[PDB]
Amino acid sequence: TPSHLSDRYELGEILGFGGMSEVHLARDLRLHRDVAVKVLRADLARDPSFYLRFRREAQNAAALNHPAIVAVYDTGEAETPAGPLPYIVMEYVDGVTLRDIVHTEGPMTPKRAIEVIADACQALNFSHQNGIIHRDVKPANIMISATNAVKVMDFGIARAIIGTAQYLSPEQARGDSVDARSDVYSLGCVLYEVLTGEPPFTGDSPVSVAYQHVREDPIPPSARHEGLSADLDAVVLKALAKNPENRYQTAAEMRADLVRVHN
Ligand SMILES: CCn1c(-c2nonc2N)nc2c(C#CC(C)(C)O)ncc(OC[C@H]3CCCNC3)c21
Ligand SMILES: [Mg+2]
Repeated sequence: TPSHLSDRYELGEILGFGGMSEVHLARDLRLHRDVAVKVLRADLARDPSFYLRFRREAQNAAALNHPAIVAVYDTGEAETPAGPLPYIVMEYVDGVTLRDIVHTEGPMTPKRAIEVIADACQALNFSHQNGIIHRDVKPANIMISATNAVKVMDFGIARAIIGTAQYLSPEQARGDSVDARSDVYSLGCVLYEVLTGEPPFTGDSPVSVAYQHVREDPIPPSARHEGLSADLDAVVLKALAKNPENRYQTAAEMRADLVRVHN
């Protein structure tokens, strides 16, 4: 992790990190603008099993051009003493995730949660229309900028044409085929959690959470948290239907129903 990548992007403070990658705030010295740079860890940057996933993340994200989807600007490899260092240059979102918001400020107001999630539906529907399934819809992958613009990010496991158990769908868990309606389900879990302050199913173990996704129906949000209408309950519970046929068939359908509740 040198000071500059290709004598172009001067890395700044770290914004976040996971098991395989990290994300820095950086400065594009040619264009004189702030960008975010996602870097593949050198600790295990040799394994082509990762190298392909990282390159494929950059391509899937770059295939999408949408205001609610973090934009990819560039990509390459930085020459380092340890070897080649892959990196993705992308739009910098000066904001916080829904995970941070719920953890520090508790559930959102119904009016706001509907607007944020309705914007996320648009991003996902656009992705689905272009043949890319996110697979990792969760509160940590949706951002709200200082502009209050919603930004979906982290395509790291997106499929063209696993995630956290509390947000997996009955089909995404257990390896079955996943389609747009699987992202809808995950988005329903996100909506459930920004409204009530907790996801629909918690458990001491992953198999405990997975089992509930398949067999147990969710507690209606209005029962978990006050100030929640019965019309919002229906939207959330339809997104959390067990059978894909009963869910919203597209993220756009889910958004249309959220607008009805708002208005
Ligand atoms: C660190 C936050 N963060 C950001 C940005 N933060 O400000 N501007 C950003 N852009 N982008 C990502 C991506 C990505 C991607 C593409 C679109 C190229 O696929 N993946 C992951 C990120 O955090 C990881 C989260 C995950 C959970 C805990 N650590 C923080 C990102
Ligand atoms: Mg993430």
